[PDB]
Amino acid sequence: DNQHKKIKGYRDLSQEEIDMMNRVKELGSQFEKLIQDVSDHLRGQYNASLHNRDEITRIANAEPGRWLAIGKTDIQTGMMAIIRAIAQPDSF
Amino acid sequence: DNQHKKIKGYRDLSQEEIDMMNRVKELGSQFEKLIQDVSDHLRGQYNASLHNRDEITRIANAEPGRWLAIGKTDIQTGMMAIIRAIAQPDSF
Amino acid sequence: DNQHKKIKGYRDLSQEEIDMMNRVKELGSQFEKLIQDVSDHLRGQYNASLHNRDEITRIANAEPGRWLAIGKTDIQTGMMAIIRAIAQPDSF
Amino acid sequence: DNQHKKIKGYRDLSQEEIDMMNRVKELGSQFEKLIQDVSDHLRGQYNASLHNRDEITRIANAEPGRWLAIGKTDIQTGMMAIIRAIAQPDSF
Amino acid sequence: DNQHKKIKGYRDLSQEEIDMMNRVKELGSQFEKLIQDVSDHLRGQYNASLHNRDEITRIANAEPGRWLAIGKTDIQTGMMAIIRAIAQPDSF
Amino acid sequence: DNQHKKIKGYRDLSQEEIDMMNRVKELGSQFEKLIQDVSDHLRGQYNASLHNRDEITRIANAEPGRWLAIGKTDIQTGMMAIIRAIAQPDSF
Repeated sequence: DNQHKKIKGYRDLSQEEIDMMNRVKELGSQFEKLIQDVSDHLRGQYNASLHNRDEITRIANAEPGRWLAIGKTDIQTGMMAIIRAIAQPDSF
Repeated sequence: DNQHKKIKGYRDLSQEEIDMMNRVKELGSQFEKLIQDVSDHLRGQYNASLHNRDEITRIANAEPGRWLAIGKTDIQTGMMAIIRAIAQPDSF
Repeated sequence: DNQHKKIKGYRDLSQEEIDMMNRVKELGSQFEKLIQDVSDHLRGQYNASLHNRDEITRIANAEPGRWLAIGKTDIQTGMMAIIRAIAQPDSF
Repeated sequence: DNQHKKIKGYRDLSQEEIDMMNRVKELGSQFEKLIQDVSDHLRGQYNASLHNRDEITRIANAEPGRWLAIGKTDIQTGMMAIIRAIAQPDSF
Repeated sequence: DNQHKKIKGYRDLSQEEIDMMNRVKELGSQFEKLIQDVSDHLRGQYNASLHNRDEITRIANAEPGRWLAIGKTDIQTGMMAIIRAIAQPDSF
Repeated sequence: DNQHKKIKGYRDLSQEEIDMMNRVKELGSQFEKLIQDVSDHLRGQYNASLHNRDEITRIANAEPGRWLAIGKTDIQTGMMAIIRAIAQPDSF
């Protein structure tokens, strides 16, 4: 109970602060859907491109999945930073 | 004219691809508004907290603006990665 | 009260989980002290090197403060990631 | 022998500089132990949670190992930056 | 046709701008070759070190491939940033 | 003297290893020149665009210098990672 007070640096937060943190998380959920949609497109692209070695080689050289992964991480890490700015913890 | 064909690795893109790239950019615009809103909150917080050295010191230790900045960069860099996954260029 | 339950994705945490999160934060505090110590060294180095244009130019080309800053951010962002691994939130 | 003088930008270092670089590396070793401990916890959590599909799905959605990995990289990259600030090389 | 005008924020570019963007991409190609060369060295090192458990353990602890991967990503992401600085898009 | 042996994790290196590390550093020097050239272009662009508020606002919204800075850091951090892969230190 009241876990936050047991965590170093965590401070009591206003409703306004929580609302903002929650908004960032909600916008992120919309990004997640987009990321899933891109993944779906890539999977279809690979399937449709089966038997075209030349296109398969192009997809492999492009590395689209790695790039989608790099992006997800970035969106997520960024969300955490905006949330940290709102939360303003007292620890390093 | 047709600048893209003058850029190494850039390839002709489908409408479907452009639509997706544009969607990422549009979602990012929504993040930009949120980022601006957080900045506004922080500015107000500083103003209201003027004359409370203790709170001003807390805000300074928290470094909220640096964190908002780190987040913007991350959201933006990530967007570029998702776009790269959609665009699939032919260059390293 | 019970702010966490008002935040999307946050889940009830065990004492064991909190202890671990707190340990990461404590180790980070030790890094903060080191970072401050390096900053102190750099400041002294600049002072002692005043009137040696050649050394001042060397420090400026090296960009030590930027590098210390890049490191602090990295240590901190990493701490957040380990904490996220321990906390295991239910949101993206 | 004297490899450093064969590496571009590397410069002769004071004992004080080496001591500081070594301290960062030693603190990092303490982080490594923590990272290993978190990994151990996660492995146990997965084992104990075997046969609870609902919990296994929760762990998978959380992606704790990816997050631990992101953190290790960050701690390590940051250490390198602090070390670079201490070492102050003469190369870009 | 004229895909760029269909992409949000993309703007007409001068030849001078394209030339610079292309130069960054060309320099990156040189990095790609180096990265491939390092990978080749690592593969040879592993082969030659087969049957020396002690050396194999050393390579594994070092994690050279992960580090090469982290570097490729960084070089590439950076290239994109320099290109963004040259291109100057009108979107977030 | 023999500083490297005084640094934790640093190991004796082959000429082949040093040559490769040096090559990465040399390629980086070429990137530095490009980065300086882009900076020069941006400065000229700002000068020539003085008295065109509309263009000045465009440059400011674009944030080209921040982006060049993000890129330099990335190129540099990446170089360090490739070098780490070649050097293979024995420390975390």
